[PDB]
Amino acid sequence: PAEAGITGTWSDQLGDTFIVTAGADGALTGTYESAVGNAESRYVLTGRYDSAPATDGSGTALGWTVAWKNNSKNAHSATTWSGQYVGGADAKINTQWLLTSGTTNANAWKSTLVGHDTFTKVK
Amino acid sequence: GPAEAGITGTWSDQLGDTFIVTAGADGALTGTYESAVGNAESRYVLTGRYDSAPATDGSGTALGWTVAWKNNSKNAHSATTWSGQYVGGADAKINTQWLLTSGTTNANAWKSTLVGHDTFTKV
Amino acid sequence: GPAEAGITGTWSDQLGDTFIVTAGADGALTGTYESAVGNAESRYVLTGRYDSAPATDGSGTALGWTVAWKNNSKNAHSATTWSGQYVGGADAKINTQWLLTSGTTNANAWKSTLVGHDTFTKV
Amino acid sequence: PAEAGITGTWSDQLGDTFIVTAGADGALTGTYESAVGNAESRYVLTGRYDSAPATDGSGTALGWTVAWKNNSKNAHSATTWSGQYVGGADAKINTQWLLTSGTTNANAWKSTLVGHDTFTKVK
Ligand SMILES: N=C1N[C@H]2[C@H](CS[C@H]2CCCCC(=O)NCCCCCC(=O)O)N1
Ligand SMILES: N=C1N[C@H]2[C@H](CS[C@H]2CCCCC(=O)NCCCCCC(=O)O)N1
Ligand SMILES: N=C1N[C@H]2[C@H](CS[C@H]2CCCCC(=O)NCCCCCC(=O)O)N1
Ligand SMILES: N=C1N[C@H]2[C@H](CS[C@H]2CCCCC(=O)NCCCCCC(=O)O)N1
Repeated sequence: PAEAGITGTWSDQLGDTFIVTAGADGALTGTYESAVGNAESRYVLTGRYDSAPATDGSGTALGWTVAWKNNSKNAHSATTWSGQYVGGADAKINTQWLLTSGTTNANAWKSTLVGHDTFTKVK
Repeated sequence: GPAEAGITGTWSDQLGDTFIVTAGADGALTGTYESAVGNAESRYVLTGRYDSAPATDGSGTALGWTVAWKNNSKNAHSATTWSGQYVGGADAKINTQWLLTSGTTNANAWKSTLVGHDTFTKV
Repeated sequence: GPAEAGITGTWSDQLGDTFIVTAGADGALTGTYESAVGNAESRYVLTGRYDSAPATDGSGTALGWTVAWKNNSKNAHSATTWSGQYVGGADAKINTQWLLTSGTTNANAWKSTLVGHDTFTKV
Repeated sequence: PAEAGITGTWSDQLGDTFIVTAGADGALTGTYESAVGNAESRYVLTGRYDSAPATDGSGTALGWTVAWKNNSKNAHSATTWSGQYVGGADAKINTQWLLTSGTTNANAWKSTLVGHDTFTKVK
């Protein structure tokens, strides 16, 4: 059920569009379109989920990555989201993320932002 | 190009993990991860993304990947994402931070996500 | 000034914690924290710092604080830091992210640190 | 042992100067002088540590905060370090940190940097 549950189009508090397909044994593939930052149009994403989650009430662990390069822009950075899908009537994907920019070693202390996103399904 | 040649290969870290990765197809990472520690045995699939046209000013090459800790023999109901950068030169490294989320009930979500850092060196 | 008046008070969060803090002396935070979850009972000492001359452009007021989880009742061999910002207005909040580090052996340091987020609202 | 262990002058891989005093029941007080960022001269720090750590080889949990305002500069930000002191012939304080800048709510996604610092004692 997690495969059909995860598969679809999602948004979050920032108003992004996250389109993903969950494959039968753990793949995530899709596109991300960002409301903020140095971004336009869609970016490829790929990731993995637990395709046989626990049946005790726990969420389904998952993660995915976007590198912020597409055919028209390159922000020299990549974001990974790590979180869990919680199904039901008001399904959500609750995540934390790490956004690393390419930097010189001297500037590596300011390479990585951290935050959180909650996604809700729109389709 | 040099980002693909630099990232592709077999990498280890201080914990003695084995990270086998190919970078190609204009931004895809694919490969397997074997964890020396934790609730893990043998290889797990990884997928991720990298910047396939990084800056040439001395900055590293941003990248990220995910492992869901389920394979054919074991399932730890969790996923790790690494977000970081590849830095070439005489001691080439992939410098990362990571988020490890376990599937939890809502009551236990506050304790769902570990954070840390890994530096990989090429074998 | 308004940062002191805004931050000083009693606050709670989504878990039902009680955070009692005074902001004064040009940047000090002092008070007590009572945790609704985890290996914790009764009040713990907190100390921290805040920006006592924040910008006036609409941005929040940066702050952070620490609790070591030892008091006269219990010791959980761990400490949490919250780093975030106070945002005034109708619906004033302190928006934070946190790192909870437990004492571990070196070998187990990869499991030492949980990460998450808390939003505090004034009671 | 943790009090004498922690108290002193420390540096890290960036070349900072961290001067701290650990009090018998858990206080940390001192100053921080930064090699990087929008910073000059000393800043106040305060934090907390576990004053009765485990004796099984585990580290001593601690954390502290700096708000980046002193008599001559204000970077409208605060960093919290969360980590553990490990004693012996190679004593270190191993940390992760969160650096939050005051932002508008629209820019909160880019308010918080994450990283790690390892301190070693100079005196
Ligand atoms: N849903 C989310 N949107 C934002 C966060 C994490 S991913 C981010 C959007 C990123 C778009 C691409 C981008 O602007 N990358 C460059 C970031 C440079 C940040 C420099 C900094 O201010 O420290 N969460
Ligand atoms: N190279 C690394 N090895 C470890 C860190 C992040 S990935 C991790 C190995 C994870 C193996 C799978 C596994 O044990 N997952 C379940 C973790 C449950 C942790 C619960 C807790 O201690 O909060 N970095
Ligand atoms: N408001 C919050 N409450 C919880 C989070 C971070 S602080 C935490 C409460 C911590 C209470 C003290 C405590 O239980 N310390 C030991 C933590 C052991 C977690 C071990 C693990 O599951 O990896 N946010
Ligand atoms: N030892 C360390 N030094 C750096 C890291 C975390 S604390 C940091 C030094 C911070 C100095 C004050 C300062 O520049 N604050 C403003 C930071 C704005 C970052 C904006 C961005 O690039 O996203 N660790």
